[PDB]
Amino acid sequence: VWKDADTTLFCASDAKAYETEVHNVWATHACVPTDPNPQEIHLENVTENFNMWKNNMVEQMHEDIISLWDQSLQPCVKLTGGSVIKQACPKISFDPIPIHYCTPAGYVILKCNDKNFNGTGPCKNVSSVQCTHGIKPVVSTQLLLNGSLAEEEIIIRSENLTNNAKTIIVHLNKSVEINCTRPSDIRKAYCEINGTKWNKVLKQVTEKLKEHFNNKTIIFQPPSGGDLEITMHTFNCRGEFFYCNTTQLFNNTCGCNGTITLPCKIKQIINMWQGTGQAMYAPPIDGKINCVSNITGILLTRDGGANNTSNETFRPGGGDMRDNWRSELYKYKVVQI
Ligand SMILES: CS(=O)(=O)N1CCC[C@H](C(=O)Nc2ccc(Cl)c(F)c2)C1
Ligand SMILES: *[C@@H]1O[C@H](CO)[C@@H](O)[C@H](O)[C@H]1NC(C)=O
Ligand SMILES: *[C@@H]1O[C@H](CO)[C@@H](O)[C@H](O)[C@H]1NC(C)=O
Ligand SMILES: *[C@@H]1O[C@H](CO)[C@@H](O)[C@H](O)[C@H]1NC(C)=O
Ligand SMILES: *[C@@H]1O[C@H](CO)[C@@H](O)[C@H](O)[C@H]1NC(C)=O
Ligand SMILES: *[C@@H]1O[C@H](CO)[C@@H](O)[C@H](O)[C@H]1NC(C)=O
Ligand SMILES: *[C@@H]1O[C@H](CO)[C@@H](O)[C@H](O)[C@H]1NC(C)=O
Ligand SMILES: *[C@@H]1O[C@H](CO)[C@@H](O)[C@H](O)[C@H]1NC(C)=O
Ligand SMILES: *[C@@H]1O[C@H](CO)[C@@H](O)[C@H](O)[C@H]1NC(C)=O
Ligand SMILES: *[C@@H]1O[C@H](CO)[C@@H](O)[C@H](O)[C@H]1NC(C)=O
Ligand SMILES: *[C@@H]1O[C@H](CO)[C@@H](O)[C@H](O)[C@H]1NC(C)=O
Repeated sequence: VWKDADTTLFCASDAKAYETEVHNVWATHACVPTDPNPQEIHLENVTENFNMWKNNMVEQMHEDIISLWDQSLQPCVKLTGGSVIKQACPKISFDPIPIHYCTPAGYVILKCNDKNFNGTGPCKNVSSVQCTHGIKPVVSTQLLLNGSLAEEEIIIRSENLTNNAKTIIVHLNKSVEINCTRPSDIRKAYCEINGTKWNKVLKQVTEKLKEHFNNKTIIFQPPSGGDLEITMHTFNCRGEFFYCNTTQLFNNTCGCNGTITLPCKIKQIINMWQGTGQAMYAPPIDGKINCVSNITGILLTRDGGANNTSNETFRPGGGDMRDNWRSELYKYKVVQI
């Protein structure tokens, strides 16, 4: 009694209308207040098919996050091509907030509750919703932060495991904490990670990929070329862009179960993930910067040519932030009634 049809969604959130936080301020006038009585109703004995890769819900989320960042973050010198802008860049307050996506009249969001759903194929436990759930728009590379965990075992999401061009999204079932600090060289910082927890999870991820890869041996080597943005766990902490060398995490060696410390730097000059170009920001806040986050997902790529070798090699990746969003909109699909 329905049909697949992509249209314009709208958004909702608990954005505090008094907070100056840029996500709050932008959500105070680009989104409607939250659904007071959310009503998730189940669809008895139904089966509909999902494809988290050919989902237009991301393409819409992408545009919003682009708008949020374009309105909010103030660079001292925005640059493009055949143009150079030189505005101001004061001290802000950054901290993502959950925003809910919603469907207008005549349409509805279908949700996939199969716990072991890989993102693609038929879904047996389908329930409809008027809006999604709170989704923090967190921008990052290699690791996915402050995300939603799985409800069973690790999941391997890829549009096509056969193609090495396609990225691999590893959905963890156990969040691993990351703790990054710049104490009172002002651009030097470090991230602390529990080696024990991590190596175990990584060992779990190893066997999970063996299953999908004919028991071949796997190796986690570091990135193979690219910009500093892509070869470093790039993210944002309280406004300041952090660049973290994850070489310790991606090794096949792991007395290596204490506290893994990763060296980081706060960069003022970055390569925008919108593609636009490069941008420069002010020094950091006069004090002690600190963010504690949950490692939820992992973003990997695989090298080709190994159809006659024994083992398989994966490197942490990213770049396209659509995968960051698609890591949250995988279970949703928009249908018109
Ligand atoms: C055009 S691009 O998509 O190939 N590519 C260009 C180079 C780097 C870009 C990027 O990832 N920037 C980026 C910036 C800030 C943060 Cl906090 C982050 F996590 C990432 C992506
Ligand atoms: C369907 O999903 C719901 C919500 O996640 C959960 O209670 C359970 O996994 C399933 N319930 C039934 C009756 O199949
Ligand atoms: C996901 O499940 C479908 C079956 O519904 C299967 O064809 C596909 O290969 C699976 N993909 C991965 C990455 O496991
Ligand atoms: C981190 O994960 C724990 C459970 O694993 C959860 O209770 C907590 O809210 C998460 N924190 C964030 C910031 O997502
Ligand atoms: C996570 O998944 C692995 C297999 O992928 C499983 O062995 C493990 O028990 C799971 N852990 C949790 C906390 O669900
Ligand atoms: C997966 O990728 C391979 C290699 O690029 C390609 O030849 C094949 O057609 C793809 N398979 C599917 C099912 O899309
Ligand atoms: C994070 O690390 C800082 C310094 O490395 C430490 O003072 C703080 O207690 C840590 N916080 C958590 C939640 O682990
Ligand atoms: C690592 O996690 C274990 C539990 O798996 C916990 O007992 C310990 O405090 C953690 N150690 C570090 C160094 O984070
Ligand atoms: C992988 O090896 C296990 C035994 O270690 C075997 O039971 C299973 O059939 C193999 N699977 C694949 C896909 O090769
Ligand atoms: C990360 O550190 C390792 C040594 O710990 C070094 O070999 C590597 O070049 C560093 N990564 C980058 C992107 O410079
Ligand atoms: C993740 O959430 C925690 C708690 O809400 C926050 O302290 C931290 O800054 C967040 N990390 C990122 C990268 O947004």
